[PDB]
Amino acid sequence: AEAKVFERCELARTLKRLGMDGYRGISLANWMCLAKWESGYNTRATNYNAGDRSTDYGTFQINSRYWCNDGKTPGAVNACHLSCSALLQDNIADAVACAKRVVRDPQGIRAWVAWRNRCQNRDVRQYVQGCGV
Ligand code: NA
Ligand code: NA
Ligand code: NA
Repeated sequence: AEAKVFERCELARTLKRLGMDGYRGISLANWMCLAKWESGYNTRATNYNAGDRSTDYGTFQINSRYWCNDGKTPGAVNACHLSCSALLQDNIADAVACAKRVVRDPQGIRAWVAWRNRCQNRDVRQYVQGCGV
């Protein structure tokens, strides 16, 4: 869909408001670094994985095969109990709640490869600097 992209500090603030800072021991800077490499802060971001017909959705690019139902991913399991479309709305409440569910599993935030490659073990302070959070 046409993009609906937050501004770095507005998302930082919203995520903070929604209880993301420190959630599961994950700092806001880390959630910001994730959203950045994942969707570029684009809440409408979708990405089709031709390998298993799955698609990644919204800000956190959550996968339809395990987390949200998109009604088009064969053999999917809906762990968040949400429609993937719910993860593509300007209001990121449902999205944040699913992201929380995702990092509650054993691998936490390491479930996202991009986070592992871009954010993990690296200085991420740049992501929240200036935001007043
Ligand atoms: Na602005
Ligand atoms: Na502006
Ligand atoms: Na605001």
